[PDB]
Amino acid sequence: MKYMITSKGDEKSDLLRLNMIAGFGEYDMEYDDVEPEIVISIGGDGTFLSAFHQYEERLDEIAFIGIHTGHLGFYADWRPAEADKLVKLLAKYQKVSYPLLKTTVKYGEATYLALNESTVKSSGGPFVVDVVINDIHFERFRGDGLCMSTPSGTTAYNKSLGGALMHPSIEAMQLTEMASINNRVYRTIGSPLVFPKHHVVSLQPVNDKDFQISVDHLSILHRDVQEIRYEVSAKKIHFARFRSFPFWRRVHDSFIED
Amino acid sequence: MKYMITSKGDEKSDLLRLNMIAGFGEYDMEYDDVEPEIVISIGGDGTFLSAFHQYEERLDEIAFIGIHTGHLGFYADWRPAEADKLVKLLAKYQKVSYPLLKTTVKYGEATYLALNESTVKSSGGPFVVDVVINDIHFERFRGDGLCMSTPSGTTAYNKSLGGALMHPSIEAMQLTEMASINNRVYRTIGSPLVFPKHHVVSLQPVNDKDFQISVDHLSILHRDVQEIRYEVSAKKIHFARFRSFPFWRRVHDSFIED
Amino acid sequence: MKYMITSKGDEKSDLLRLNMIAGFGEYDMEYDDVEPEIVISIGGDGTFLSAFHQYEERLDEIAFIGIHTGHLGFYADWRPAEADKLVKLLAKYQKVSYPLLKTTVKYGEATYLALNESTVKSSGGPFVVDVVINDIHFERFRGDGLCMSTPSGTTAYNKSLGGALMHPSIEAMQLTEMASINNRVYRTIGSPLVFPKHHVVSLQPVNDKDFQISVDHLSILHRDVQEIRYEVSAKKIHFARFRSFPFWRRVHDSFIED
Amino acid sequence: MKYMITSKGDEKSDLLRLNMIAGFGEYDMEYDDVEPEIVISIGGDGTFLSAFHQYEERLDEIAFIGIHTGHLGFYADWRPAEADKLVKLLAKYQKVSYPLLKTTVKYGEATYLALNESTVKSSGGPFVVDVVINDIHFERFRGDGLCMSTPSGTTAYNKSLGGALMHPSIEAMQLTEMASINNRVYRTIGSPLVFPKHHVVSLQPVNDKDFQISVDHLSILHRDVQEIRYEVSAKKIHFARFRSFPFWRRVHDSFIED
Ligand SMILES: CCn1c(Br)nc2c(N)ncnc21
Ligand SMILES: CCn1c(Br)nc2c(N)ncnc21
Ligand SMILES: CCn1c(Br)nc2c(N)ncnc21
Ligand SMILES: CCn1c(Br)nc2c(N)ncnc21
Repeated sequence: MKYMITSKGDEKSDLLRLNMIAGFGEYDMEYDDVEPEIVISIGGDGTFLSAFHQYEERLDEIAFIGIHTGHLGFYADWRPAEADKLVKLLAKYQKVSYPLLKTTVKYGEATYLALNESTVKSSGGPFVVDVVINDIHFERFRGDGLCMSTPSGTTAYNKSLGGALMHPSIEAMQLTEMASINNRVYRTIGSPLVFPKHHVVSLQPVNDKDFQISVDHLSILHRDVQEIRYEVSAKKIHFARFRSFPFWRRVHDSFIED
Repeated sequence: MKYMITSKGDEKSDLLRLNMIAGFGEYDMEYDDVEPEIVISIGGDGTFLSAFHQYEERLDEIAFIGIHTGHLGFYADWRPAEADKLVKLLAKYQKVSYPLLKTTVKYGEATYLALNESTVKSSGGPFVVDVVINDIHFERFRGDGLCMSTPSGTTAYNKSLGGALMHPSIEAMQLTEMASINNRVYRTIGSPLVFPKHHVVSLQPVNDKDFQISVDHLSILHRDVQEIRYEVSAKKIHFARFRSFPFWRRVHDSFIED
Repeated sequence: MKYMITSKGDEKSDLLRLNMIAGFGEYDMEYDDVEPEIVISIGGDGTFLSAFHQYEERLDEIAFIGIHTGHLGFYADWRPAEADKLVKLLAKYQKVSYPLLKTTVKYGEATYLALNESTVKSSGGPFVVDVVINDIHFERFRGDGLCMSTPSGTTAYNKSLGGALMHPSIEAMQLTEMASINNRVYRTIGSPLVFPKHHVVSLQPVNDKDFQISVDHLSILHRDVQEIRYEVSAKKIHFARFRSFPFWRRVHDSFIED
Repeated sequence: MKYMITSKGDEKSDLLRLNMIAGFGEYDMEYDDVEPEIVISIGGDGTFLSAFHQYEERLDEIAFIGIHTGHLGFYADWRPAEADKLVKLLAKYQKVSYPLLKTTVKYGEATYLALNESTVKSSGGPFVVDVVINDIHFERFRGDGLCMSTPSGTTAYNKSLGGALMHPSIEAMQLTEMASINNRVYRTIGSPLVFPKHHVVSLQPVNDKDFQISVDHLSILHRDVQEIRYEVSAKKIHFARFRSFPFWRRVHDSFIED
């Protein structure tokens, strides 16, 4: 199996990476960061996110593993003390898959893939968009912005906005509001909305057409936008799992007590 | 086809029912409230809920239709002026199905079926339960109570508690909190939780073992409770649909503007 | 000075009480639980609440002190290890005062005093009341109920309902909602409301006239209610303070870290 | 009396302004936009905000009046059809005063006055600040940002963030959170905080020292910030009131029904 390892870049992670590389040398494993089948991230969830986006053109060929050298992460859910055991079993595991979010931006097309979420805010002044669900005008949103989250992304920005946590086996996306204006004149639903596969949520500008669009860590300013279109991606991220670490236990460990 | 019609019992609904019965007489339709295949509710969503629970032993044999003589309802989504057209097509439609919630209460077993939600509060004093997810202890909840909602139930009590609205094609259940106590000593997740099929959420008492349990409109006091167990039911409610009235449009009509 | 001491009634608190009584005997202090000028509560905030309500007819004559034998309390904010130092200075301190909430219930009048909050829920079925502010009809509330909190009460039930914490030097009361129904037909403000002195908030029934009314720990069923009237009381609770323990530090210690 | 009139600049407002100027000419009133004692705003609340900030150096010399040519505003609470009656009584009224918020920014000092609120967000990346209350370290906030609101400002951005509405007779300020991160590692209070006069809330950077600071409509990027300090201002805005239009009625008219 070809493999590669990204590191957070501090002393802890680089030395752990060099030790795992040395451990992999004692087996029949070839280090290749061009066409790896196994991508190991050492650091935190942000390190894992960058690893995912480095190889998002070969998602169907890769199994990801995360090692957290800091606190417990939702994607980096292996302890550094287990790195040797990881090297052992990695050289011959079952795969689990999580859904992803497709974002399409049109001008007068660019598509992005998100593992956590995709957000939209205004660049110049007030944020006003018409929210269209499966070609049906649903609401005119006025506020700070909107956030569309994957299932595994619900524990991240989605959670801080009041969204629900949903198990990653559910093929869905969740839309949450950012500081909406609600009075007798302006009306939004308020509640988070959970959409299934094949449902298309479209954002269409009213006045201003420039928007700051974020996809996970990446945040780009887009000008002369005609439409922002969300849907559950056809592609999935594949993890290499070696033990039972249930999602709800990861949620407990991160937010209740560990 | 055998059929029956329940009415809210006011003048508006009873007269509409008698007119539909007369209209059905002009076809080959036999009124039977014992083994109907078509159950028509005339009134509101509460009238529809009672109709559902009257015949929950024959859910697989029945297609439900709701007529709202008051405001627009989420289950009663036909206007009274369309009753004649309803009678026409009902005598020879496709069926749509929504998931349901199974509640199991154990003592020292009773099972219930919910179309909207099932809630738990304390009878004598403070409400404290341990929340167990797939045999994993998740949290110790202290507050007013908890609510487990079906997908179509998310627009009802679940919404008032801050839960997400989710499309009824998703086979899931959603747990929301009622006024939880959170300090350095007591910790709950806070966020709504969305569970897929085959996940089991179990509530287990800590001190008091008497609970007020509600299932849709029905609210019963239970004594010496050992466990409350939630899961997505294997059974579904079947609707008779004659036109496209999308769920998200029903949501818009009920909460944004109609 | 006359004094008295209430105890939570467990072994820890009773033995601490007997030791303080013995310590007070070594000074010129007379134990009197009929007309005390100093009321010492040993236990938790609930023990302090009962002490407050035991002597609410002589609030202007008494200075209260709380000792927490369990976790840090907002009213019982002395450690048991400081009981000897407390006895010393108590025998000759400055006084601080917190505002209180007056509740008036009318039938076809009973007045109550609250240190934390006063809540209203329905007894038989759905809760619907008209909210009147200084004789101006403000809203028709439909939901689980309402909560009116004192400033020091904002850290208690008010906090679990999403209310703001406000410093107890502000003579005000705060009204929060319990699971309100909001659609195109039914509309509430949603936000917590903070009222100054001399503002009167009145709740008036629409259909059902029986309500479960709570005042701190005390919860009574009232029948044939015509009006529930809230206002900031003219009376205040007086504390004996011996050191600087700021409210915001108590908030930090209870909810952030201690 | 000297007076001046600002206009939203559309056809409706300019023509109303010219008519009021003509009406004022029929009395002994001198138009002076340098040292006016009466400042009339015609348009919306944003027009009123600009009028307030045009003359914030002479707040003690001026009485403000707002006319809303669009929907009902919280500061512009006179209808255009009443402009003639306004001119009449304005030429010889009692004054009401609302508290204001003082913001002080320090580098390696600039002070601002807010009628609605003052917000802080990050410019480059993640927002992390230490919140200090009266020199006591209260929390380390991580999220999108923070908002400190005046009493009359509570109906504006503060409301969209979940803050409480408080009557403008209360001399206070309210701090609300923007999408805070809360887990076992990072902890914020969550609830809105209401501070009285003479309480000082200080924000102190942890890593990044560049912040986007907004004061009402005005939003400025500040670099190398050492401290952001909030307190209730000693100065107040004075309104000219001619009739009883209670704050809670304005709240009802804007959010419940008008
Ligand atoms: C700590 C930063 N972080 C990232 Br990056 N992704 C996530 C996630 N999915 N859940 C929680 N936290 C996350
Ligand atoms: C109006 C009462 N009501 C009932 Br009953 N069920 C529902 C529901 N599913 N969504 C919204 N509202 C409901
Ligand atoms: C722990 C129970 N409790 C009582 Br009783 N009063 C309060 C209060 N004011 N703030 C927080 N918690 C309280
Ligand atoms: C409509 C814009 N707006 C402005 Br500007 N100030 C306020 C305010 N205080 N309350 C509500 N809304 C406001």
